[PDB]
Amino acid sequence: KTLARYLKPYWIFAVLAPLFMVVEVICDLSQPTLLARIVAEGIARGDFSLVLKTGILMLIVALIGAVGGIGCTVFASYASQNFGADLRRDLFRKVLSFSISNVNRFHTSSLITRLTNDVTQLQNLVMMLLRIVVRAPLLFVGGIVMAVSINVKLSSVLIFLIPPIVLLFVWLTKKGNPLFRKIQESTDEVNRVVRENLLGVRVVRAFRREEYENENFRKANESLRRSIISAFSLIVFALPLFIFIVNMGMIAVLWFGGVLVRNNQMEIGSIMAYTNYLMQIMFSLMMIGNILNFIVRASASAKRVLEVLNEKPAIEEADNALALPNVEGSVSFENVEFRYFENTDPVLSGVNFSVKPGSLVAVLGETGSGKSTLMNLIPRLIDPERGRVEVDELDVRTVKLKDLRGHISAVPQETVLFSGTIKENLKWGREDATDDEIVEAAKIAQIHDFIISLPEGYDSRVERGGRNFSGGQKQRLSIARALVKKPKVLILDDCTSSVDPITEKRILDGLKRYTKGCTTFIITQKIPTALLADKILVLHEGKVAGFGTHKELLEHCKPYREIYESQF
Amino acid sequence: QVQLVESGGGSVQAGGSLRLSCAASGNIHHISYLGWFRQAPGKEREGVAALWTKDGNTYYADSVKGRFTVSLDNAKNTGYLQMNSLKPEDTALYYCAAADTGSDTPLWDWVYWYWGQGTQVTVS
Amino acid sequence: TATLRRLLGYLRPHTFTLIMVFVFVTVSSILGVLSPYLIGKTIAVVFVPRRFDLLPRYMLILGTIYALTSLLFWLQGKIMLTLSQDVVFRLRKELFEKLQRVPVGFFDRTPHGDIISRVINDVDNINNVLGNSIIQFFSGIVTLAGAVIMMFRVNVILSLVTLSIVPLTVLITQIVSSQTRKYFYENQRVLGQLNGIIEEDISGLTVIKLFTREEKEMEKFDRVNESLRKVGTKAQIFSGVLPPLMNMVNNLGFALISGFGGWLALKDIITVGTIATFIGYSRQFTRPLNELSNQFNMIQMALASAERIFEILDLEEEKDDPDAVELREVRGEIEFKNVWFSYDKKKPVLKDITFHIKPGQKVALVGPTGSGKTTIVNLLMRFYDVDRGQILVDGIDIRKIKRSSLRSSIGIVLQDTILFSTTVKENLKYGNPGATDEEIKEAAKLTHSDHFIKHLPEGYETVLTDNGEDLSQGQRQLLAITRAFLANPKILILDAATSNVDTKTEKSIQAAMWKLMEGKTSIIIAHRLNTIKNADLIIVLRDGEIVEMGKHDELIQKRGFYYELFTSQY
Ligand SMILES: Nc1ncnc2c1ncn2[C@@H]1O[C@H](COP(=O)(O)OP(=O)(O)OP(=O)(O)O)[C@@H](O)[C@H]1O
Ligand SMILES: Nc1ncnc2c1ncn2[C@@H]1O[C@H](COP(=O)(O)OP(=O)(O)OP(=O)(O)O)[C@@H](O)[C@H]1O
Ligand SMILES: [Mg+2]
Ligand SMILES: [Mg+2]
Repeated sequence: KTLARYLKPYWIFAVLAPLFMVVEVICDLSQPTLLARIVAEGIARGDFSLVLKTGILMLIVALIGAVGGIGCTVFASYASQNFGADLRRDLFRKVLSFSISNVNRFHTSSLITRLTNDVTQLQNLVMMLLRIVVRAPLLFVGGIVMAVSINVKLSSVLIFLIPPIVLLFVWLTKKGNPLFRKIQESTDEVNRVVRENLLGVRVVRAFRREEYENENFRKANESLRRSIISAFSLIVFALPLFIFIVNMGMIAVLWFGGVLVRNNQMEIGSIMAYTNYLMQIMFSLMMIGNILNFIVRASASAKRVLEVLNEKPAIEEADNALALPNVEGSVSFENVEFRYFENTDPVLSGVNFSVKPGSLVAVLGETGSGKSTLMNLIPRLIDPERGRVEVDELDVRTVKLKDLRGHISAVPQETVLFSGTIKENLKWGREDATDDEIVEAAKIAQIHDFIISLPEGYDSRVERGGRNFSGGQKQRLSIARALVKKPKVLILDDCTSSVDPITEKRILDGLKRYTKGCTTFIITQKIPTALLADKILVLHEGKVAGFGTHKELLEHCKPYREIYESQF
Repeated sequence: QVQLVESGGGSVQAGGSLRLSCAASGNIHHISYLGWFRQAPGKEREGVAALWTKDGNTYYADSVKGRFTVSLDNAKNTGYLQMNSLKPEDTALYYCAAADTGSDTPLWDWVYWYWGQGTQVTVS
Repeated sequence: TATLRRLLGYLRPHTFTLIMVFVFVTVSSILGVLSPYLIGKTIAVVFVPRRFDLLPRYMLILGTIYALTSLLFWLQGKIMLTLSQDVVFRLRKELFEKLQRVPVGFFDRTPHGDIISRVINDVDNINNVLGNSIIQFFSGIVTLAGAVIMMFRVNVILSLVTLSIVPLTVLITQIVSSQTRKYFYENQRVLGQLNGIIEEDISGLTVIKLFTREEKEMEKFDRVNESLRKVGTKAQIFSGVLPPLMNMVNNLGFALISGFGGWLALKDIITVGTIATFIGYSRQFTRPLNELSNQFNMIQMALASAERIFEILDLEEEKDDPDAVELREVRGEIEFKNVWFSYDKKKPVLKDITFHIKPGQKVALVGPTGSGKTTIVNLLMRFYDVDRGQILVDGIDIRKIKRSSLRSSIGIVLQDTILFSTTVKENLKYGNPGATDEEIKEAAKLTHSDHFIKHLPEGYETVLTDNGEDLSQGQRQLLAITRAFLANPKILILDAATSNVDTKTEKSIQAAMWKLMEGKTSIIIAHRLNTIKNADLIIVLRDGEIVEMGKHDELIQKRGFYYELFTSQY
């Protein structure tokens, strides 16, 4: 019902396409009568004046039929393709609104199918309907009208053959629909196998599991073709079985008609014409079965498409969400308790601290403390189970997301770049950024020297994920990307993990010189880089272990000392 | 050099009968078609009756059906059209047409065609 | 036609079964013309003479015809459905197997979404050349041959007139079909572009959300989506423009045979009834002629997609030397001799890289960001081949050692950790599937991986998310280190293995790691110089050149570029 609205703005073409089919149909039904008039009346009588009179008329009705035929094809192609194009963009808009927990429900590989293959199946149904939505019922009603006109009593057996027909296209609905869903579910698996192989080909080659992956694919490819043959066997059996009952209708007409002529209720000349219009009823009945064969395939795709559109994202903006045009950088955590899953233990628990605006806070702790998780709460990527996160003494939930995320820039622990140019990738932060502004951010990130050394400069090609750059190269590009946005709150998750000590110093001392006033959070595994900060936040086993100066932590915080001893 | 002479056209009251003769003179080899057409003082060319000598089938107008009958005399070389129970609706100038097929005609080139004269038939 | 010959080649292992399909469809075609003949006969034999005593016999004969016709249609479909899916299965198998042979360089430059599209969306499109498409072609050619023989049986002269209108139908098919293939090939390549965007955006959604690029990515999508709507409409219009156009052509043929037929009747050759009979016989010839011509316009969808399938199948794949040797009794004699390398093949990355490593030695490879440390390693794994120079493993050239044996002797913990969406046990079992549950549990305990693995809801049987993102960045590296150690290679590479692993855990593993590293040659790339200072040899790199080489204490007192790197740490 919701999917029907996607065709509403293209209703002009949606009503013209079946209307133009009628124009063709009336012209093709006129063909036997117009070709009879040119020979039996024109040629037979001999008058050359009637030969051309009917001759010009038949060529004109063929031209009206051609214009009507091409018109129907054009208007049906418009409304169906536009239905799909609008649904594809409205689905991708919903996919963009999703959190990672929403993308984890409908597996990444399945969503690709839902936005391409599932749309195509719904698009083709609209295309199929547009051409024969009025052609099939009018030829069926018009056909039975011609059967009743000849003989009403003989038309009584035409009612008797409907029960096995209705019992057959209902069997095709109940058994059919879940089987076409299994094909679309099997395409998600072949998508998953080909996706994981493309995104991790180096691991496959290095561990020589190439034969293992071919078997991993063969198991998915066989399961796919088995799902196809199992759902299409349901049609290769029903269609000839239907055709049989259809042809049995002729025998039912000849037998009962024989009884009628024997009892003188039907004429001998009447049976000759009845045979022709009976085949027309049967041919039109096949079209009503064909739409049901397309409906059962589209119904499985419609369920898959609708559940994506009906999925509410984990993070949603409030109705009374206050707009934040200007921020100071007052990050506060009020007894924050977080869990990734209900069954698991709390990832973060009893987290209560406040950060001064403009101050630099060094985040430290052992692997799996919750440093990356604690940071993700600030740009509202995740929300806590108990307690609240605040920016400028305001609960992050009660603030507009575009406004809040606009003032918070981040450098993720696992740096991911996008396909395009270096200039485009840096403008990801601020789109209104000047050429001097992007160069300044790259100069602070020490990546500027490399970008200029390239033949294309800032317009140099960037591959998917930034695979055409070194470890610390794409890392330095991510720093330059966040800097461009000009934040009030900056988050740096192991900022220089893949960067050498010399370049590390140039970036760190460079940031302290130009990120003055911005509240900077720096996750680090190094004590010398941590000493640069105004205050040091230390996490251990989920809970906050310490918060304060270097001296305070060396004398009170046990895990900070453990981290200090491991280096000095 | 084939010419068609038309004779037998006069005033006949409604429900009456009148026969029309169409004499053909010349170097006639074999007649394949024989036709009769009526022309009103403001109409082009119509179609009343036709005869095909190969099968003998007669094709008439929708209004005629079982009224007018077309025939041809082989030895006399004259076409005929008998009109029975004449209604005043068919008051027009009646004409004749005859198609002849000569000995050895080319692969794609057709033979000849010959028209009548025209005689007025008035029915009131 | 070149692509058609290749696509038709996939039908060759099904030749005999396709002959049966043709035998069954020809019987269905002769029964399809026998059925209205018998209905016509029943009226003239039992209804016209009013002798209904014969009716049960004729009805039984007609009933058996319909029973046979329906059973043949079922049989045609049942064998064709399995036959078609075996071809589609072979094409999907052929593509995946090919990618496993194709070089790594291709996957980095070409979008993954386009490759995913070519495997599912493009192979699904070669189905309109299989199944009922073969049945309709088989039925079409028999009806056409069966009609043309009946036409000349009626009148030869008129049959030449109906055959002279055929070149016009062939010409309009040739114009339409060429345009259909033009727009359909474009439709499938724009589809791959759109599939590339959806694929990349989903795998990086967090970054799109963090930089509020949701709208800018939507307008990026809308550019390709509008292009797909534009060419998709053009392809759909050209696909079904031929049937109403052919009805216009048929009418010109009907008018021409009415004129020719009328001419022959006036020449005493035929009668008026013969013209009315020939129009009936021409209808049984035009029907399959238009059906076969429309089928030719429809197979353009499969032909355009077949090009996109074959494009992947004709890529210059990674091939081993014809006289390549297998490395037996590996010790670890690694050597580089005046090696030069460039990725873009314009600006050099590595310049005259030459060094020797004796077996057993734990060698360190340090240098600045973009020096070419990962490049040295990627050449040793033979993912890329040297421009000018020689790499010698156990005294044999890398090009002479088979890839199967080389990658079995050498293990790698890549700079970017890539995990799989399976159990923790299966992720660690990768590389060495013949590893006992005890061996996996002992290896995880050594790298301090076992602690967080036990904390999971199913332990080692806990199913991980895509790339294992349901763990901390450092925890993912610990799993990568365990997987490489479980593989037990004679040569091990630890390229930035502890980037996100804290110094406290890094110190704890190093002590237990040495026992599992001794008697094995290893190359350790690290920016955390304080860990690699214990190495037997330290290769200092800068701007793709080896500047300094030797031991830690020797390089420190030298006060060189290594000293500048080590001092910069504090
Ligand atoms: N997406 C996730 N789903 C489930 N558990 C997660 C997820 N991300 C992290 N965890 C778990 O939460 C805990 C802490 O998470 P986090 O990634 O923030 O660690 P961390 O302190 O940043 O460590 P590191 O420095 O190694 O990255 C770990 O036990 C980790 O396995
Ligand atoms: N796939 C690739 N395509 C193109 N250029 C590449 C590719 N991989 C690496 N490069 C380039 O090669 C050079 C050196 O790469 P490499 O990864 O080996 O450096 P690195 O010494 O390991 O530095 P880092 O420690 O920061 O990773 C860089 O200029 C980088 O852009
Ligand atoms: Mg982290
Ligand atoms: Mg590297």
